[PDB]
This record gives sequence, structure tokens and C-alpha cells, in this order.
Amino acid sequence: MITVDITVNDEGKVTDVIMDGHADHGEYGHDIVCAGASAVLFGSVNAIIGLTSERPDINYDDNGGHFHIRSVDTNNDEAQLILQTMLVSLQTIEEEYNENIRLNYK
Amino acid sequence: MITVDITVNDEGKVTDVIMDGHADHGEYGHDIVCAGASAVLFGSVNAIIGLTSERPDINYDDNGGHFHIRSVDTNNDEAQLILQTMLVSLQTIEEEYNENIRLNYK
Amino acid sequence: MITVDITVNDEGKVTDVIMDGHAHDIVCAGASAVLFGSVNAIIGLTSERPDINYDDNGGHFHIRSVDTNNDEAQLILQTMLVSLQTIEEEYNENIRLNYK
Amino acid sequence: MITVDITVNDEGKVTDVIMDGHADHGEYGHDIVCAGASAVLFGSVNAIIGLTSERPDINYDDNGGHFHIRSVDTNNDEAQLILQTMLVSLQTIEEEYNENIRLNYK
Amino acid sequence: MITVDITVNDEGKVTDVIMDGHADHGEYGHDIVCAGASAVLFGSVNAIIGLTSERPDINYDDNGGHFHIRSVDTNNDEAQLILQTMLVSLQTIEEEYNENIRLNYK
Amino acid sequence: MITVDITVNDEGKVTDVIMDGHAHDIVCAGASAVLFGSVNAIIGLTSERPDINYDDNGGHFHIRSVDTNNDEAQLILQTMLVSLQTIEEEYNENIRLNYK
Amino acid sequence: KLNLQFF
Amino acid sequence: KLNLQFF
Amino acid sequence: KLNLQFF
Amino acid sequence: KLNLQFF
Amino acid sequence: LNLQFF
Amino acid sequence: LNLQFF
Ligand SMILES: [Ca+2]
Ligand SMILES: [Ca+2]
Ligand SMILES: [Ca+2]
Ligand SMILES: [Ca+2]
Ligand SMILES: [Ca+2]
Ligand SMILES: [Ca+2]
Ligand SMILES: [Ca+2]
Ligand SMILES: [Ca+2]
Ligand SMILES: [Ca+2]
Ligand SMILES: [Ca+2]
Ligand SMILES: [Ca+2]
Ligand SMILES: [Ca+2]
Ligand SMILES: [Ca+2]
Ligand SMILES: [Ca+2]
Ligand SMILES: [Ca+2]
Ligand SMILES: [Ca+2]
Repeated sequence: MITVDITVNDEGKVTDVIMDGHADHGEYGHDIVCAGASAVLFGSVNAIIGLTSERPDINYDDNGGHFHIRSVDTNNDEAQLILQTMLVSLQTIEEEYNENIRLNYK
Repeated sequence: MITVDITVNDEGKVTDVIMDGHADHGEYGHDIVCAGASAVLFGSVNAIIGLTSERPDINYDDNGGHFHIRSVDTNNDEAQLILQTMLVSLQTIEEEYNENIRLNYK
Repeated sequence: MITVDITVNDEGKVTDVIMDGHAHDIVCAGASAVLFGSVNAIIGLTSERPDINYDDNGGHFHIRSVDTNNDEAQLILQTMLVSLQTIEEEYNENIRLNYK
Repeated sequence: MITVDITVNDEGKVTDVIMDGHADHGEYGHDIVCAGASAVLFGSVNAIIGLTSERPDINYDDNGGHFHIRSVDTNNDEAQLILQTMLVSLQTIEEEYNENIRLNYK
Repeated sequence: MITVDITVNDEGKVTDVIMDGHADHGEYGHDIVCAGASAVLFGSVNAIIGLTSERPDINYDDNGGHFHIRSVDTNNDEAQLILQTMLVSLQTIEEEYNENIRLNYK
Repeated sequence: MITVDITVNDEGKVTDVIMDGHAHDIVCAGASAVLFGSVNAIIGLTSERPDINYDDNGGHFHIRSVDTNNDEAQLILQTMLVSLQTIEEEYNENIRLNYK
Repeated sequence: KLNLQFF
Repeated sequence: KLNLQFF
Repeated sequence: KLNLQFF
Repeated sequence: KLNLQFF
Repeated sequence: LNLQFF
Repeated sequence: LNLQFF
């Protein structure tokens, strides 16, 4: 199971997204919930960096199914709407692949 | 600032400790809040592995001030008392070095 | 007032539902049928065997989940709470829902 | 920025709404977002009083930029419908003036 | 394991205590931890009733292993002192019989 | 009853304190002196300038933090709340403390 | 199993 | 009664 | 009244 | 600044 | 990108 | 161990 731990602060901004684990849907190279979540996360981070002024603090485990995104400018509307979009997307996977990914808020 | 994000579940077990950032007390090679927290965290993990049956799920960023500990057997009393001890220790640093490390529960 | 205390854990599972208090009472019948039927449903339709305790005299029923990763038992708890919530919406004074 | 902090209990009733700050969109006498939120606020309170039997506990700062509504009878459906109406109205403003008004829940 | 789930409000008053489960330390008739918790529970309730004016709302399962106390008058100092006494007494058991009784807050 | 609504953010900072309602009333004097003195202390002893709003008529005062990473202003908010908590402990019926 | 005036 | 530049 | 093997 | 019967 | 990271 | 990791 991929775990998606999301932190929303008192002002409704996403401060933290941690995604950890493997989907375990297929085996490595052909897992589809994995690819789904991988594309959404890497693309959204690419989008934040390529399309906003925001430079989030990023940590991931070289090769281990741990990625941690932490917002610097929580008042950047664009970076925020990008994170909301990312989560709407991972949520959309969760709706049909409940047992492979779980999103937990705060 | 080092951030220590701690998750305690409904049964009073620590499921998650994430430690992220640099103390920023000194510069690299002579930071003392850093050394303090580094020794406590690495030693406590060593202690969990060397002294208990528990094998936590561990992710850290090769060289980046991100370490994430996640419990597997939340019912292992020894691993738990070790995590409580670790946090008592990092808490003990926080008491005197408030501006370099912050511990936040749940 | 019937009080409905619901515990959700860190992974979004319902671990505990406690119903306590009293509402020819139709809010009572409503909540009774939803409670008893849902429990019946969990045991007759899923793998899960919840730990159940209740007072002989009424006004008190307690469900604890054993297998919190049983999706079906969970979906049925969510539907139970949707249903009690549905009654609460028109009989605000006679049920309280409370999350812990 | 106007902050709207809304308390909802676990049954979805609105117990408290606090509006604080100034819109900052124009200067005093010509700020749209201010007028928008002001009309919705004052009218909704007027509506609760004039159309329901609920008498909320109301406090505000003469000098402006601060208003507090607290519900007494949470079981008054009409007063609550009026509060959700007000909420969706300031919501409506927020959608187009993100930067000038923020709604914050619980 | 006996579970003790204790609700405290934000002023530190105990509104609800639920005790559930069986100790599992011995077999029925000879389980210490059970006797320990039973004596403390039943006596504390007796004490609240016989020594204070608080009449808590009480429910239990005849067949055993389930008891629920809910406070009516949270402003009764005596009933609350008695609840913290009971709490520290089952606490006292937990310290030596970790595996047989667990106290869980809020 | 005086209600004291306290907001603590994710980093353990107090962002908001709202005091509202009414307790020759000595619980009132107690809470009034603690409130007004603490605000005086924050402004006279720290860098922080909190955003302050209150009703002319009484029973309503609202402090919002600007610099939530001012340790001193925070320590003084914590001490204010320790003090109101100290009164609450003996006058349970006349103050309510509430965390959000 | 059911009693309709249990609550 | 109503101030339109209150906020 | 009191059961000592209740729990 | 202070009024001792404000609350 | 690594499409099999999760 | 890396004593300067944080
Ligand atoms: Ca980082
Ligand atoms: Ca991991
Ligand atoms: Ca929980
Ligand atoms: Ca089935
Ligand atoms: Ca049980
Ligand atoms: Ca209700
Ligand atoms: Ca609640
Ligand atoms: Ca009407
Ligand atoms: Ca008021
Ligand atoms: Ca007495
Ligand atoms: Ca009862
Ligand atoms: Ca908060
Ligand atoms: Ca100073
Ligand atoms: Ca203000
Ligand atoms: Ca009180
Ligand atoms: Ca609260």
C-alpha cells in the first residue's frame, strides 16, 4: 500500500505531503497504481517548479518509496492549487484502487 | 531548525517520527544541536534493531536532513519504550535549544 | 437525546461506535433499526466479527472493530453513520453525533 | 485580508463565525470586497434576528474590522440555514477575490 | 487486555470512562489484574454515589467485560477528584501489567 | 460564564485567544487583570505587536498573533493561559477554556 | 437481535 | 446600523 | 453489586 | 488600558 | 522521473 | 552514523 499523509494548516494550505510505500498492485516494472501515483506526484512537482515561484523543500529516498514535499511559501496560490490538483488526482486513484493507496488528512 | 514530527495513534503508540531540516546552530561539522539530535536518533534506531524484534520501516535522504521512522509492530513494548526514550531525549535538547529543534505531536 | 460517539483512527477507520441515551418514539425506531441492521449486515455479509457490548435495559450499545482493514465492514459502518446522520438532520434535538 | 473563521461542531452546525481584518482591495470608501462582505454579514445577522427566534450573541469593534457571531440555539434550523447561506455568499466572494478574503474552518 | 478509554474535555475534566475487555492474565476466578481493575472501578463508582451529589449515567453489560461511566455534573469537584483517583489507580496497575490493561486518552 | 477560545497552530504556537462573556465580581477582576497585563507585557517586553480587537461594552476581547515565531510573546501567551487556567481550576463554573 | 425501542 | 466599509 | 472477576 | 470588571 | 517509484 | 546529519 502507498500511504499519502497530507498536512493542511489552520489557513487551509497544504504544508506537507508524504507518500510512502509501494502500491503492491503488480511487481516492479508493471505496477499500475504505482505508475499512476508516480506520474501524478513527479508531474505536479515539476509543475510547481516550472510554473510557480515556489521552491518546496523536497526529500526522497534515492530508491525506496518515500517522497516528502514541504511547502516554503504557503501563500503561493499557484503552488497551492497545484498541490490541490495533485491530491484530487491521487484521490481519484484511491476511489477505484482503495487497497493500493490511502490518503489521510492532517 | 530541525523539525520533529511525531505521530501517536489512538492506543498511545508512536507510529511515526519524521525529523527534517538542519539545526543551523553552527555550520556543518561543528553544529552541536545537530550532533545532539543525530546521536539520539541514530542510537535509538540502533537500539531498536539491536535490542528488539522490531524492524521499523526506515527512509532517509542519503545526504539531506530527512529521516523517517515508521513502526511496524506497534505492540512491541520495547521498541515503544525506546521511541519514548528518544523523544524524551530530543525533548531534553528542545528545552534548552528551542530555536534549533521543535517537536510537534500528532 | 441519543448520543452517538464515533472513533476514527489515524488511517480513517471507524474503531468504535457507542450509542447511548434515549431519543411510540420514531427517532428511536429509526436509530434502532439502522443500528441493529448494520450489525446484522456486518456479520452476515463480511468476514468481520465485531466485539459487541450492550446493556440489557436499553440506551446503550457499543461496537468495537476487530479487523479495521476490512473494507466491507468499514463501508457498512460508514453507511450506518450516514443513516444516523440522515435522521439527525431532521431531528437535531434528539440525536447528537460526536467524533473522537 | 479579511479572515473568516468558522466553527462547525461535529453535526455540521455553525456555532461561531468571526470576521476580522480589512479587505485591503481598495482604500476606505471604495473597497469592493469589503462592501461585498459587509453587506452579506450585516444582512445575514439582520435576517437571523428578523426572520427567526434565535438571538445570537454578537460582539464587534466599533472601529471596524472585527465582528463575532456566536450561536445560542444550534437547533434553530432557520438560523443555521441563514448561516450556511452567508457562508456560501462570502465563499462566492472568496472564489474571485482569493487574496482579499479567506474562509477558515474549525 | 482490558481497554480503558477516558475522555477529558479541554479543561481536564473527565466526561467519560469506558472499560472494556477482559484482562486475560488468569482464567476466570483467578485473574489478578481483573480483580485489581474491578475493585478500583466498582469502588470509585460507589464512592462517587455515596460521597458526592453527582449521579453519573452508568451502563454495563451483565455478562461482564464492559462498563461505561458518563459524567453529568462536570463541575462537581469531588466526583472529578474521585475519577482522577480511579484513573491513577488503574494507571498504577498498568505500570506493572502493561500487557493486560491499557489506558487511552481522548 | 467567560469563554476562552484558544487556537494553537501546527507548530504549537498560539495564534488566537478570544475571551467572551461575563463571569464586585472577583473571577472577572482575576481574568481581566491577567488579560490586560499579559497584553501590556507582550507589547512592553517583546518585539511583537498583536492585532487586538475588543468591544467597547465589555465581555469581548480578541488577540491575534502576527509574529508566531516570537518566543517571548509565545511564553507570555502560555503564561496568560496558565493563569486563566489557574482561576478556572477553582471557579470551574465561571470560566470555560476551549482549544481549537 | 432487534428491539425497535432500544434507543 | 450597516456600515458598508466595515471590513 | 461488585463482581471481582468482571474485567 | 485596564478595566477590572471587563469580564 | 521514475515511473515505478511507488 | 553520521553525526552531522541534522
Ligand atoms: Ca527537508
Ligand atoms: Ca517507508
Ligand atoms: Ca483518532
Ligand atoms: Ca460478501
Ligand atoms: Ca467489548
Ligand atoms: Ca443534534
Ligand atoms: Ca468531537
Ligand atoms: Ca421564519
Ligand atoms: Ca458575547
Ligand atoms: Ca463529601
Ligand atoms: Ca446511559
Ligand atoms: Ca490548529
Ligand atoms: Ca525583552
Ligand atoms: Ca483584528
Ligand atoms: Ca469550567
Ligand atoms: Ca475543543
